[PDB]
Amino acid sequence: HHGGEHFEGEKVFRVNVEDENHINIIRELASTTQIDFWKPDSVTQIKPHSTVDFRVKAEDTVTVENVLKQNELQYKVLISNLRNVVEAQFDSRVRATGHSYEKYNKWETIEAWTQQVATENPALISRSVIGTTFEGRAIYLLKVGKAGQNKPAIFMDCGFHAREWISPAFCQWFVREAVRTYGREIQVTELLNKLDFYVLPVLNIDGYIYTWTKSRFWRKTRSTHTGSSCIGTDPNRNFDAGWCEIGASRNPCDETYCGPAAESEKETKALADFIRNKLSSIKAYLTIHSYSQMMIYPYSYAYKLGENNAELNALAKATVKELASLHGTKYTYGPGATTIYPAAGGSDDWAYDQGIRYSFTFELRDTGRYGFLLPESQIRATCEETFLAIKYVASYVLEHLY
Ligand SMILES: [Zn+2]
Repeated sequence: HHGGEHFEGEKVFRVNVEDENHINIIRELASTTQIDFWKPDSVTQIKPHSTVDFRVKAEDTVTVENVLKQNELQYKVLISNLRNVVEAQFDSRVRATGHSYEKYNKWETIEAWTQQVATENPALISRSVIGTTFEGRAIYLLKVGKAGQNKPAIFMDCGFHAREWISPAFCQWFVREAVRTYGREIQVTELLNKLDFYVLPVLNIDGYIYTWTKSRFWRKTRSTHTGSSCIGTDPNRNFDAGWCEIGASRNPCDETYCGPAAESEKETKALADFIRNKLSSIKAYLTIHSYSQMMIYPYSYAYKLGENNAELNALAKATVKELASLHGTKYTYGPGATTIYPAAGGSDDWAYDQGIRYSFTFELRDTGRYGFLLPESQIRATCEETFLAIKYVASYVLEHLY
């Protein structure tokens, strides 16, 4: 069930690379066999002394593993039969149908939920449409907060990469906790009285739907071309921040295709347009991804740091400590170029270059045991600890307005 049958026999490997020859063996592998990179996003993003997580087709696992053995590369099999892990994602004990904050929800469900949560809490939540996807779906934005004059705002989005299902789940949990605890908990009451939070539960709606209907591991948008038969752009390489200069692909068929132009995707244009329009009120930009348990700040497109990088490092350090306090979960943090790898076109860098001084990417659980297939039974714990981190950051921003 749940499309797991399609992944029978597939495996996810973790390979250690220590030098360029190790990396060139994976590159050669990728060039002759169909490899779905999980972490990093692409062969061009692999560094010396790092690990690489990737999914292999059933008919190719022997080949891959024999290359790994022959070249005597250190590796492990993270997942030996992907079918079982795909099916085991759906392990909620929630007894009920329809939306749940402790299940992964289909888009029609999330869409109906955005309307229902706004109707039921009209003093704290309003919904708007900030644009339309390539396929024609309305892109909803929730504004969370008690009405006030000239309020500062925090912008938080989820669902850039279609297969990263824990990210939209987190955006929903945030709204859950806002509604559940406003007026009962003074910190949340003050945060929502003093700030607006714009929460975008799924940006890449077309891709998200696709992961439920046809291709669980799809990540890009679903835009087509009149010429190429390839589909989709990587939304987090599509922003106007050193656009496509490094760590992205110009080939429409690659998973890290930067698009035919900056802001070519209707979805990223809608986001960028909104932030341009609300620039004088937005004081922080937070973008939610998975997996690997990191908190990243600019810059990713370049080996340079912002004026306030020491501030960002201290705030990240304190935030990940707050996060760990609940369930012990360990995050790493730092500037993207050196913590992860240089890559252009990211919304976090773009936002920061627009003058939004607090800009962070969060990569949620886990660290590869399940990867994108993080079970429903971990949604609550993941979201609880993440919520502590977002509250910490928001409270900081309130003390450091500008
Ligand atoms: Zn992502």
